[PDB]
Amino acid sequence: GPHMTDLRKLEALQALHAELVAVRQHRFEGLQVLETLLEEQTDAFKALIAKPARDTKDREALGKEPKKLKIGEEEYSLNEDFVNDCLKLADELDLNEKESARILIDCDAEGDVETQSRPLWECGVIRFHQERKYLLDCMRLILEIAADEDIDAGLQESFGVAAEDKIFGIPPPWERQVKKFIPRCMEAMKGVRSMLQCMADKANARNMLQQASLVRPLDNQETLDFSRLSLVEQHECLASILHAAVQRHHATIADFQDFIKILRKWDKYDHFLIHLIPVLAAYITEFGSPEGMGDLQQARRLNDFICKGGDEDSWALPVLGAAVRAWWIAEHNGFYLDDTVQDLRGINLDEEDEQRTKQFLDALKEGAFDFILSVAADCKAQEWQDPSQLGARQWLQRKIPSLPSEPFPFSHFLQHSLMVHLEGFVDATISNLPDVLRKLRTEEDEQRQLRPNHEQDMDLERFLIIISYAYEGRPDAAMSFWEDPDSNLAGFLQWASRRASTPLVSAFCEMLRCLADNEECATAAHNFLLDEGHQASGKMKRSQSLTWSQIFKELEYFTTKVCSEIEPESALMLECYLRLIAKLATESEIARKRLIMDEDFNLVDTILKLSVGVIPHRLRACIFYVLKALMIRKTHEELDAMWRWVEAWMTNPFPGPQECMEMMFREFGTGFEQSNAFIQLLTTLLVPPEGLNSLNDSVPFPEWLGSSIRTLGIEPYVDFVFDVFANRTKDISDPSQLRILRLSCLDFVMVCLVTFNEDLIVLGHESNISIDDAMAATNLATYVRLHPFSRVMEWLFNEKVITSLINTIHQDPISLGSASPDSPLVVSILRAIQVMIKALELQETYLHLVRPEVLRYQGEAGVRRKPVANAAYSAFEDGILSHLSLVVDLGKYCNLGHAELTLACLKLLEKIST
Repeated sequence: GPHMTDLRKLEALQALHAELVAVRQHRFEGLQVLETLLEEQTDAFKALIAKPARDTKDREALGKEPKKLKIGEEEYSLNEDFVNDCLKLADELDLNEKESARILIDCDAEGDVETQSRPLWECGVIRFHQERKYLLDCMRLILEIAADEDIDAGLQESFGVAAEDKIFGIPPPWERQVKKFIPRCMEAMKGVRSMLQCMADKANARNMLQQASLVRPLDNQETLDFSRLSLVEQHECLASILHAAVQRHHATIADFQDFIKILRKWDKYDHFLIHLIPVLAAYITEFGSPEGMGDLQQARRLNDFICKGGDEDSWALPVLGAAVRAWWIAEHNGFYLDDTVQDLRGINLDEEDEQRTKQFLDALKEGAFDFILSVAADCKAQEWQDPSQLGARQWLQRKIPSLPSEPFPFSHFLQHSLMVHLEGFVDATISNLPDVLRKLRTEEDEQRQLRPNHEQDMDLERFLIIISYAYEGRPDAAMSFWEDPDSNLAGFLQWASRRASTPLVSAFCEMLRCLADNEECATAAHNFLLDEGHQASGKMKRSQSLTWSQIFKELEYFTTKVCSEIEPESALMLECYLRLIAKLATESEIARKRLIMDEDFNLVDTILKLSVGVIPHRLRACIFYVLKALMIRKTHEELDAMWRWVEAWMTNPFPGPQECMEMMFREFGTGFEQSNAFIQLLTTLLVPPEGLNSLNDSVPFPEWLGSSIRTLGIEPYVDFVFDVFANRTKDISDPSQLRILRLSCLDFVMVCLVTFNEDLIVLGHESNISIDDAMAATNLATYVRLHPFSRVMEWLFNEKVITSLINTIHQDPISLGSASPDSPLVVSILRAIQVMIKALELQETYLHLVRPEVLRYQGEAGVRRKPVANAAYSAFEDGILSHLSLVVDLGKYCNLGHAELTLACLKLLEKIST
């Protein structure tokens, strides 16, 4: 890449980082400049963010002779103001006065005071932390490159030795008082933790006075927030590096013991702790697993150090210790599976598998699986919710305290690493402790049979949920269930599907849904739920309880009950069933067709019945999302069939059918969850089978739709979406849901506009319609009538609808810039703007061609579709440009750094401006 010759420490580290990213993204154009920067940071690399201690000699010097500063080779001149910033920086960071001065000179020189507009001493803080973070992330990248199997073996290995040498301080194979790496790494992480704490304490005290007196943010609050986030990211990088050191066999038993001792003293469930969980897993896999070291005289000695010798106050977080014991036992019991690979003579398999099973089951009662599940849930926790899975994996009890509410999202490399180890743990217990799982099941069944009103243990359920996270979004890994029916994991799947309690069935369907993230996996799950070649004479499938048959019999029953309250467990189960149906349908064409064209299941017809009855909104939402799932891909026959289905129940839900339709629309638009889902459904039903952005001379639904009782076309449906967007959104309190719902509405609109083939209509006017044999002038003329384009345009000329577009676009620019480009906030604004652009691009074809044809038609018909357009607006500009906020916001947003958004603001501004 392009760089200057004499880069200062930070800029140098940033350069190296950029080169490392390149190599990591398979760009080897700058390997030569990468190496030059590597050797340039050798010292810093071995120093591992070591922080020079504050000193009296330099303090006494700085103030007494505040004139000429000499650092290393060069000379600078101090002004009484600069010298004060050094003392301020040295205090804030408890840093060497000289090192502080150096940092401030790099700040002044590079002039990041103006680049970040902050006091000089604050810039020092930021630079100090930037250097640390980049240094550590460079190491993480080097290790990550050393493990990249998709690059030249030579590079992969040379980066390996580089990592061994520069990071872990292990000389290369061709050569050779020091403190071993891991001990240094642990001290480094310790420093970071304490610096965050010390920083938090000081900040708390100062904020307390701030909020009490001035009730406004601290002057350096931005720098504070940044320093916290960094420190946490630093620890995360160190935790990743440590994890690498362990796997690379650089750890000693002592290191393993010192680590466990550190976990034993750990007295807070926080982000730092979760960073160490992968490290723990590696340590367990190294010193106790079958795959790791195999000195059992030691692997068992450690067992007594981990489990036995249990003092009552040995763990500050007893629940953590439980998780540690469980994890260890799961991996350590793998030694005793076979003899072809291991020597098991002298071992009391009987008494031990007894005592092991006991102390493991005890761990579960102590909260082992509540801790592990909570760690997985928090690590994979997303920032915004997918409305189609609200409640999923959220119904099991949790005694583990929430993570401190912080803006500390876990890096992908940490999340992935953790999931990989959970996969191992899941595999270990399933294959090493099947006995324990059978007992859990019997224990829980026995519980809800004899103590229906008492707290039921849910550790078996938790286990399935843990599995769901481990394999979530990883089909390659998930195939280990669908590959070999004789395998352990595949067996566990079949064992779980046996007759189960409602909670365990829900937990199972939750699991399956996360084991179907592609065509192959989804198809496998689909075939699994079938009675495959098994109408009779069942080997696997006779004992199997959970099947499509049971699912559709359970659904079919609940429909007769509700149409003549549902119990929480029942509701949950039905919701898990539906979410599962939806998942497979969208991921598997085989599954989709079967589900939609099966007379035994009668899926569509039955779930539509269910929606008519009085059911919880979240359950009806699940129904709508299934209907959408069956339409994600589609043909014309299926599509027409679906529209026929929907119309049937909208009008005849078992007095006037159109009055019944009013009834159903008013209900479906009630509340976020179900209104959002229904609008999502209608949107999908309008996306042609040929795909969005297609050009065909046909409306995407049965032309004769509504022919029986109403105005032909889907105007009642379009009117519904706009009534939500325009009026019903007023009832949504939660901002993020308001945004999601608005986005849904706007996507519906966008689809109505995009699928309108204007090029086809314009060509018609001049030629086909008036000056030639016109068989098809009618054909297109009818198209112009039925396509939602007319009605959608008519709505876009409505006062309220325009106001809502403005309201959607008008948002707090500060929180807008902080938002993610994919967040509903940004995207909902973008989509609103994009609707305005599209409207402007099509309003001519609408005003001089479509509108008059539609107004003409009804003249003789009779129906005067209740007016929605505002006669005051002769053009779309007359409406939107009456809101001065609009053009102002467009200008503002260009400066918020959201490329796609800005790009849209410009497109619209050009159409508006003079």
